[PDB]
Amino acid sequence: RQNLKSTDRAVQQMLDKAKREGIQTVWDRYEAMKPQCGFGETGLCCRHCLQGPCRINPFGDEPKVGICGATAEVIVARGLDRSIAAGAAGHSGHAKHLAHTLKKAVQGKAASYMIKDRTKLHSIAKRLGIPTEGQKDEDIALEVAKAALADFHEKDTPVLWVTTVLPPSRVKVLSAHGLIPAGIDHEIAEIMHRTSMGCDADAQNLLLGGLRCSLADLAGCYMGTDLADILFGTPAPVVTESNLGVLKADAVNVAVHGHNPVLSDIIVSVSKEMENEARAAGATGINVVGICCTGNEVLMRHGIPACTHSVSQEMAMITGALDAMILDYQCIQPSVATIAECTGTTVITTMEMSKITGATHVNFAEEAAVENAKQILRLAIDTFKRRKGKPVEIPNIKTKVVAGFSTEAIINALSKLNANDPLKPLIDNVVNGNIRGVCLFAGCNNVKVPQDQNFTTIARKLLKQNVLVVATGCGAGALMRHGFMDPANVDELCGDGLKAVLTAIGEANGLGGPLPPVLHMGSCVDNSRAVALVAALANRLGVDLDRLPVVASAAEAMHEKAVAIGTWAVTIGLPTHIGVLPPITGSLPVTQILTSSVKDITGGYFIVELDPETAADKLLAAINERRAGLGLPW
Amino acid sequence: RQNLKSTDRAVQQMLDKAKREGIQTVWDRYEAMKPQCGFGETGLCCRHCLQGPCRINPFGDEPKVGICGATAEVIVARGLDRSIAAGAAGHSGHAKHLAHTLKKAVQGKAASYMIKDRTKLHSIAKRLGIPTEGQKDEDIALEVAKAALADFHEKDTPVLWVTTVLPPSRVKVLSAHGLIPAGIDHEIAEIMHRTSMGCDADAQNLLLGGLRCSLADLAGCYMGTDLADILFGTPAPVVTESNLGVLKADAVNVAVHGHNPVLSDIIVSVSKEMENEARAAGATGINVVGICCTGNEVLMRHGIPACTHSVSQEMAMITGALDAMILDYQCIQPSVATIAECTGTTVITTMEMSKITGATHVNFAEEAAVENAKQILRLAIDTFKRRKGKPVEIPNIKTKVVAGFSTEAIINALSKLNANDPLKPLIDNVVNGNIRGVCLFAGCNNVKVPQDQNFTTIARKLLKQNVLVVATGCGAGALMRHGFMDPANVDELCGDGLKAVLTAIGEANGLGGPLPPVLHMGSCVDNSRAVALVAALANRLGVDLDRLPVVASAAEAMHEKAVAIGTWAVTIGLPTHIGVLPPITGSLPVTQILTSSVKDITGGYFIVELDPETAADKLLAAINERRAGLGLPW
Ligand code: SF4
Ligand code: SF4
Ligand code: FES
Ligand code: FES
Ligand SMILES: [Fe+3]
Ligand SMILES: [Fe+3]
Repeated sequence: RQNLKSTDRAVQQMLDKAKREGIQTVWDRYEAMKPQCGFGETGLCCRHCLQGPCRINPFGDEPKVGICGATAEVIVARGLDRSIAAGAAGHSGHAKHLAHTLKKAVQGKAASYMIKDRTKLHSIAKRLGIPTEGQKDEDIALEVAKAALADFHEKDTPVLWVTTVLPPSRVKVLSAHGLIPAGIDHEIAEIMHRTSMGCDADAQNLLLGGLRCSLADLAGCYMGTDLADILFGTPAPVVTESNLGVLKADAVNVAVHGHNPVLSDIIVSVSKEMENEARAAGATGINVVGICCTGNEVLMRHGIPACTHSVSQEMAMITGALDAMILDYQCIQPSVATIAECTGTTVITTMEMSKITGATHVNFAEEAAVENAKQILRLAIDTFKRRKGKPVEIPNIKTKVVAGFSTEAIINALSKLNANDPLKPLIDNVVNGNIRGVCLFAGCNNVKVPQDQNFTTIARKLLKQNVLVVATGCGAGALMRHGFMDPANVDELCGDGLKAVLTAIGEANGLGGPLPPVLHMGSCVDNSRAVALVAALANRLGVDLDRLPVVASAAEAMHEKAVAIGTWAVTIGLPTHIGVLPPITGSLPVTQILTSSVKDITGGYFIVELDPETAADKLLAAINERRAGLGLPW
Repeated sequence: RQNLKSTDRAVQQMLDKAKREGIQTVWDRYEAMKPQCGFGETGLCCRHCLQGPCRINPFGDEPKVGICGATAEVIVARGLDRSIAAGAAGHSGHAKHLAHTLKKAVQGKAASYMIKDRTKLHSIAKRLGIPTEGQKDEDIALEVAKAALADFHEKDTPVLWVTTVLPPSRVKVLSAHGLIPAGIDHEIAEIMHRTSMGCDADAQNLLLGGLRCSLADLAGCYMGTDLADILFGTPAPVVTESNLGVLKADAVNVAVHGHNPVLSDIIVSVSKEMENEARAAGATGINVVGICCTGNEVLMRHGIPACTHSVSQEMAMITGALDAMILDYQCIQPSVATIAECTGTTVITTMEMSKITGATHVNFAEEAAVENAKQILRLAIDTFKRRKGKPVEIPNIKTKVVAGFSTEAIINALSKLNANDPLKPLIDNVVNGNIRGVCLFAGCNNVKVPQDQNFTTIARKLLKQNVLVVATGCGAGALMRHGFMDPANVDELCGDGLKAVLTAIGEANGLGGPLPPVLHMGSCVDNSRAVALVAALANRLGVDLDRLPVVASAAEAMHEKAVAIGTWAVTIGLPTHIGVLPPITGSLPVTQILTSSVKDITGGYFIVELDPETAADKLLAAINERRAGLGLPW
């Protein structure tokens, strides 16, 4: 019963093929892991020193406390903090790499890169306080890249990619609680110090540190989006397709997979130059397709079709038609390197700090980006040739996807209804009930949850209740692969009020039809775009974020990055659902802080709920409580 | 049988008292934890994402691989890397705090702090390339503090507290392998990124990253020593005492405990100002005593007696005479906060990122250091008053300790035998066999090992074989508490050749007697002093460190900091014993890299050996192999 594993029919088809071919998948490796350790599941395990491992029984008799005296409270809080720091390290490492890419570009060191979005560059410079009048664009961009790098360490200002992106009233609440990061890598290191043995051992103190480090993660996300938009262009609405049926047996199929699109944006453009070289090898052309967030990035900017997402990533290879899988970093199952030998896929790593035994490595360098891309595409072409005459099994399953809803694009779309107060039509429709509130779906799939089931179950209920739904990362992937980004499905999925608004906006944008049921706001760092939108609404209304009818749902969360995002969503003031258990239930006091008393600090709070129908009800109640707090009917 | 728990008779006496009083200790919490998890012991557990916890059976059947595909190799290497990063975060967080203290001092912002060692300041400035001629000391010190802070992030130079402290030939070997850190907090964050799910998945690549992050840890250690010496003075030989008998029933007993002595150095001086206030409360005075490395710091600089060390720290409180325990951060068992209620000790935290539930917090600030110290000592005095009339049980057990052997002091002592080539007498005696080689004992005690048993067993065998033994941290604590820093024990402990050299040096220093059997080089960051000595010998000889007959032994290792130190000892070229199992044995390939093939990268290697007699033999063989490589008899 492949339906217990994934709700995606293309994935189910490939699961049957993998089974008959004897290829182990993530779902088989999960089954082999059961029953999983209950100490780890509940957070009641510590390996922070060589006196361990230590554990605490959730209930019963000894052990009741760690060897050094660490309580369940401390152990749970320390483990959570390290997960936040690791997520911050990934989003901010991505951003740091792009800051170096921009600096190289404008110093003349890598002419394949350039300022593509001059408007974004100037706006970011203005937001940071960097002078633009009289200045060359290359100098403004050097100052922006220098400011980005400076936010990684202590200096005479706090992290500007926090303080300049949230409203002053929110910054004031956070500063009063000591939560504004001093430097991104500074906070990561401070977490690792304070959570090491014999240091911080007070749950409230530890968790305040975690909230602060989650804002370091937010800064990394926002910095990453900003810099990628400068370098590669700010997304605007685009139409494409998703799911495995976007692979083409007669083409060279090249997946771009990971998070940082610094090379894969170049691969997109070079692949078109090599169409005749591909034709000489017997292919129709080079068919670049996306996996995970590198896929989101090229989908949002170029309409490159999305093949698949996190938990089901191996299934692209099982088709037999995936000639190359070009990897950067984050969320890549290392199984891909062994599956590649079974499927004939060439798996290629490109980042120095993310290699996989058995995968060919290309030493990507911005200065050589075009030549690296051609070397990689030539390996893919050679791989296509080797599968001449071999049948493939591409499920003939795909959806239509309208995407590219950056915050700038959303504002522009709304401006067609109110040119000089673009947010007002959205607010008007929240007030009159046509839009009940806003829900951001974010984060990953998780093998513990039948793939996409929580995202689609929750989304369906919210849409019928007139919630405006936006999505990023694998949440966007889940929704796109089930038709939620096809405007043809508005009548079926949306309540009458939401349908009326999506139709009014779409008709004013010349579409003869509505916006899609769900707005794709991009990759995981692009959760920062949702922050920009919500902060803009807060500023337009003169209220803080914790008064707005806006929630988030990491409905199938997996990565440390998703824990970090959920933690800053709480910290900026949002009710934040998580649909998998984080390792917290072994401490009632920590659980109570994260789900209840943090409301008194930041206004936000976690909603931990594994049943998706129940989670939908709790998210609706959170939205409605915010409506009532504003004096609105609900 | 308290002898199974600690070889320290004072500790055994307090273990009997704790047992009859019903006070749980670290040894009782260890017993309650048995049997410990074998997945964690071997390294074959991963909790890096919410699909976990994952584990791998060391032997047998499934599970054989993590859910995402991570092999045993990857899981073990990732866990080790995070431990190195956490150790780097602690030593370097200490150093960063002292850099801010120095900056405050010379900016006029905290007049309790000052440049005490102007010679050290000028030498550090010269080593870094900072101009001194014509410059005010306060300006030279601002530039030194700015350079210290700059080494935490990327810039146009690598980490100077690596590249300027090792010989050029060693820097060249490390650079050729990509091992020179770009920035301290940069590397910490990169480790956390690369070890997060779906990133680096090649054991060799992961472990190269770990070696590089271990050099970030070395930079933090060296920076910490440098800055503490500027601010507080470079140690010189001093005579004091150790063990619980240094507590005095008729005095206010105040322990300073942690690692960063920024406040506790001030407490030492203020305590003497308050002698009449203590007398008015019925005490003879204020008796400051050391625990762990804050204790090492004040012992090395001021001869403050050391009460106890890591694993036995609770036993100071069990005496009933410990009126206050003043905490900074690292290596503090959080049990102290609950034991304090049973024993009448006031436990006081002082650092913002290291609090303990149930302990009073004082918001220490450099600008208020004297007033904070008086507030703290007044709480201690009030606590002493509350124990008027209550019997105490201080074991009447102490040793004589000669300490204060900074590298500068060792060079000065040797200079009495050769004024203008001070290292030559040491080298001469290595060549003629009076000194077989050098062994650094470093790192902690660990509840799994009867306290001090490995340190003293190994040291005894090495000393009889004419090894010059130096020690830091809890290694120094172990050795001092068993008489190894009392020159009266040279005849008993030392081989004839070593005795002859220790006597010759001592007699030339006017002592009428030898140097002590073991030279105390200070706190854990002061392992950097041993690097300075070994690098100076390498430079004098014109060879790299991996040719020298010098080894290290973390004989009872515990903290992530000790894993980091052991890892940079290997990276700089030393055979490095560890006497507890780190979580590596679940991967033979990783074990083989760390104990064998790393020799081909850096020249150093781990020696994992839990039996101390066997470890002594293996350390001797390592020393002797180095002698033979130099053409020397052995
Ligand atoms: S830090 Fe404490 S709880 Fe954690 S492993 Fe070490 S002794 Fe156990
Ligand atoms: S990172 Fe891989 S091995 Fe680790 S918990 Fe997640 S699925 Fe398991
Ligand atoms: S005891 Fe299983 S996660 Fe540690
Ligand atoms: S299974 Fe015990 S340490 Fe994770
Ligand atoms: Fe993503
Ligand atoms: Fe120490």
